[PDB]
Amino acid sequence: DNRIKTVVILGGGTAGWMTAAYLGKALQNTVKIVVLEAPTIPRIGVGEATVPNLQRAFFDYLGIPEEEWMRECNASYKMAVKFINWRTPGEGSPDPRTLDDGHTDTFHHPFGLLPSADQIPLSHYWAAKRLQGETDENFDEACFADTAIMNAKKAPRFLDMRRATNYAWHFDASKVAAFLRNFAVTKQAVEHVEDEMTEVLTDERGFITALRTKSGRILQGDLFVDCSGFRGLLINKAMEEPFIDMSDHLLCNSAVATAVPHDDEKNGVEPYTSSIAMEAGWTWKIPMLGRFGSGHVYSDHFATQDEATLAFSKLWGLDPDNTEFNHVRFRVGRNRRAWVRNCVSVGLASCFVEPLESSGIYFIYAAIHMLAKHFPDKTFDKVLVDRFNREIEEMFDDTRDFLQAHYYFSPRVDTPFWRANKELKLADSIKDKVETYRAGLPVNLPVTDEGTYYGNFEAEFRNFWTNGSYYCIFAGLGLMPRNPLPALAYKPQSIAEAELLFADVKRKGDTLVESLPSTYDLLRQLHG
Amino acid sequence: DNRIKTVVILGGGTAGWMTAAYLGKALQNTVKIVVLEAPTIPRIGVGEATVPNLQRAFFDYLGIPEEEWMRECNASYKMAVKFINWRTPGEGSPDPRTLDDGHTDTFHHPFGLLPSADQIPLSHYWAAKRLQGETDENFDEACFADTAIMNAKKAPRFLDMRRATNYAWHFDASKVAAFLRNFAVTKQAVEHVEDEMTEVLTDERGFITALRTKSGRILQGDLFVDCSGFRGLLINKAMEEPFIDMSDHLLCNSAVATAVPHDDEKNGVEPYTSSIAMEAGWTWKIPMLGRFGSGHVYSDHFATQDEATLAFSKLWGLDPDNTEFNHVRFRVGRNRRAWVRNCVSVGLASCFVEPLESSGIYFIYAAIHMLAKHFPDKTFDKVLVDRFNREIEEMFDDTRDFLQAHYYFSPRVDTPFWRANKELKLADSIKDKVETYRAGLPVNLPVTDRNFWTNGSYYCIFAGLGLMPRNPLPALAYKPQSIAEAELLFADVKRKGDTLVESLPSTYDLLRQLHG
Ligand SMILES: c1ccc2c3c([nH]c2c1)CNCC3
Ligand SMILES: c1ccc2c3c([nH]c2c1)CNCC3
Ligand SMILES: c1ccc2c3c([nH]c2c1)CNCC3
Ligand SMILES: c1ccc2c3c([nH]c2c1)CNCC3
Ligand code: NA
Ligand code: NA
Repeated sequence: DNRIKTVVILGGGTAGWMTAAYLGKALQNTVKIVVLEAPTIPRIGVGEATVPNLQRAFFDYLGIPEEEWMRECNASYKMAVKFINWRTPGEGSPDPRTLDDGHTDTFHHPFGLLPSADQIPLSHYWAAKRLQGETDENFDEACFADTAIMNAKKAPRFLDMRRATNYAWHFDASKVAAFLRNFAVTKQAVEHVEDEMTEVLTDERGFITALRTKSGRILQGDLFVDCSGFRGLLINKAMEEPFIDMSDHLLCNSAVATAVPHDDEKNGVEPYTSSIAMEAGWTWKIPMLGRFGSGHVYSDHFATQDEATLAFSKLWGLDPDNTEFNHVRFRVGRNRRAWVRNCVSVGLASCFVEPLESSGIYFIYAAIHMLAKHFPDKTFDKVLVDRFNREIEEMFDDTRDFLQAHYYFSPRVDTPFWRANKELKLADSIKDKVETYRAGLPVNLPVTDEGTYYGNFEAEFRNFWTNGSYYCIFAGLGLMPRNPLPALAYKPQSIAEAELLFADVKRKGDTLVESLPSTYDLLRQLHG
Repeated sequence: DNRIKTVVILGGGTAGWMTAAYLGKALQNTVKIVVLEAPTIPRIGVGEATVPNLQRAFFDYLGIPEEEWMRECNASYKMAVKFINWRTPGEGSPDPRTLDDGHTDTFHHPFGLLPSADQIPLSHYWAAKRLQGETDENFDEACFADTAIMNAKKAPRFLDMRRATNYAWHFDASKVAAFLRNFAVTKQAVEHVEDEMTEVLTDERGFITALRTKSGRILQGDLFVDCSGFRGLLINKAMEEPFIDMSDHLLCNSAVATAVPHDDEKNGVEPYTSSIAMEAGWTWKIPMLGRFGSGHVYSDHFATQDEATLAFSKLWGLDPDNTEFNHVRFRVGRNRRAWVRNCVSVGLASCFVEPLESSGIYFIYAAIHMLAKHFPDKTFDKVLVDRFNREIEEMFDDTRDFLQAHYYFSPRVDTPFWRANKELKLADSIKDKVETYRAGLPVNLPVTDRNFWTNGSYYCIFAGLGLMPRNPLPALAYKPQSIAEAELLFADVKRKGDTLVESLPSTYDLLRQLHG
């Protein structure tokens, strides 16, 4: 029996306790699991956003019903990221300015998949009409019924919990961590050691054999998961694996955040995450029951912490002298290798981007999914480790490129921050995709229906940012194809068939805006 | 109005008439379509095999029901390619030799999809048992109920046409061409010009402007599709686009073929294509109603045309002096670019590999599908042309790699041909996949009920030829519940196979019903 017998996970929070719970289930009680978590001072809950596959890929795999965990972490509902003021100059404001053409400066990035007609996505029929002046509708409203639902702040489910649309989740991350920690300890025999690490003990080859705690106890193991966050106490410090800084792709490096109490009854609750453009970055807004998490992501090359905190406070009309703020400086990039020897990095210790498209928890899940799939024995076959690393680096770089596109193709040039983003070099892959897009061709066309896509892990991981997402962002920001897809000029029936699709989207949106409960009401029912 | 107005297609046969029929439909009568087809000497019908998505990708787009076209080309059913004697030395024989482990030297590459347990394909559970000495079943018999159905030569559908398994088709290519030509002419307003091309007229920019015929008629056009076959009269000759020879990946370059009458009543009809290994290549067998097509594919570096013809005759006990044979020498590879200026190559004029995995017609309809989607206007946007070319080259090279795997990993070393295959260099992408396979990892895992040769297909060939992972997927060592669930899957395959061998009609009977 040459199997891993003990897995030691350094660090708790979402990364550590998601790893523990997942491997507990994946490894079917054949492996001892230890979490070594420093006890810490509970931070204000600044809110986390997610993508639709979370319930299916993670909580369902563990057999945790959606409502059970949502009730334990003040969870609310997410149908998109909504971008505000990414095209127009000015101070940060929660309220959208107006474009030169009269439109409001908002655009949505929802989760559905576009319908097609004659094997051509709805996006392309919309672009032909917009380019030809046959419509004044925005891409998001024309192509996703969810746009209308969001505009009216209606829920993604009916009150009897019948599904109306695709959605994901907002939640308090520390509450989810605490919930998973309770799950793993009581239901899965995880040992929790509440202590600090003082030593990393290694054999002649540099493989970790044990961790010493501050109390003297030695925790032996065969596989070590670094969930220590940005410090990367195992992968970067002990194992000396270099972190590739990628601030030459994404400039932001700091965040100031808080939770803001919120009059839900008065204002309603938005079923979406908002990315509010600022002078030196952007501010998230993540509605939960009674409060929203908010954080201003910024480059400290272009704004001082005091500057950013003042602008962030002004956004919400906060007293900066009488408000509880969390400040963080982040590294942007990834390790040269995510897994070295018998040390697997997961979460912040592995890689990070600003949460502009809710990447964080997905990255954690994808890594632990891939770890379970590439799980070694004590011979640590190099190919298993290499293939895992390959998946992590491709996953990360692809999302990195995608986020850069948000900044590079913003028309804003009103502050040195927004100007500086256009001095950065675009990755080859996004240059290629823009070329494809500008000729009227689809980018990363979906090959699966929506059920398969969000229901099969590999279907989404292998096609993560689809054609619809590129259209949401490019068109949202005002970047259009140079011309329509030339094939459309030869296909009058197909154009006619797309008109019916456009009309189906209108009818569904109108019906659901009329019949759906408010997000607020669905939340009140759910959380008692 | 900068639209293409006229499309001229050089060449008929399957490539030309599939192109014409497809664009007829895709372009919705907004474009004139002309086919310039040399009248030719009807060759003996040596048979073509296909892959399952022919009906969905091609005939369904045209709205032609499967039975309508099958009846018009003597079509039969294909559930796999069955490889015979690819592991054992000797002269060519239709009968399988015997392996060291007692199994017959046959293995199947069927179209079904493997079930999974705990997100791990059945293949990996099978491999774990075989590596640990817990089973002596072959991969195909353990993992595909279709293997049992094929062994009993049963049909993939019942007599009331309920589907039982995935399948594809065998047919007479000239009959399919003739059927599509009639379709395209009568139903899609395609003009058929029966004449020989004498000149290809080009402007100052190197764009084709017209073809002159031997009768004097000038055929003007805006976009030209080269379906002229291996000669590539437009893409290679007129446009001067270089052909990339890839005989340094696949050694075979010639074929001798015929049709063989067949006693269906006595023998039944096999619902599969057979690849019968020979000393200097291999021989296809493509059963149809009343005859099977057969052709010996060979490298002429290692056997003369006369050598191959004798060995091919010997396989089936033919009189080589009194049998009508067709002889073809092929180019293996692809053009440097499939589409140059206003000339799009489709079919043999674009690219070719030996029909070891029935690639031929797939290459045609994928190209025309891609042409319709990248269809240009008269400005011929460079990006449209480049993106089309990228798809053809990836499609071709990927299938090329897959075919090389069949030869590189044969254990045969009994003739200079089989020895020579191990001197060739493996492409980077196929080396990578072998590395992945050998660690027990899946290759190109299917995400569905882009990814053309999936994990199941790699196992069919690797395991079929005797190449196993170094060890089981290590994760399985931690998953006793998952192994127990896979056992139920294995039992489902036995129970399904047994039930269907008992309830299905023979292929022969289903064919009689269909063609009567
Ligand atoms: C907003 C935030 C994340 C996503 C993802 C999709 N749409 C989004 C919208 C589609 N699949 C990948 C993840
Ligand atoms: C900056 C630094 C860290 C973070 C984290 C989030 N946003 C950040 C911004 C949300 N997920 C948890 C961690
Ligand atoms: C700024 C950016 C991210 C964070 C996180 C906390 N505070 C922050 C401040 C605490 N919860 C987890 C993440
Ligand atoms: C070898 C060379 C050419 C061919 C063709 C088929 N098989 C071949 C084998 C099928 N019909 C069209 C052409
Ligand atoms: Na630049
Ligand atoms: Na000329």
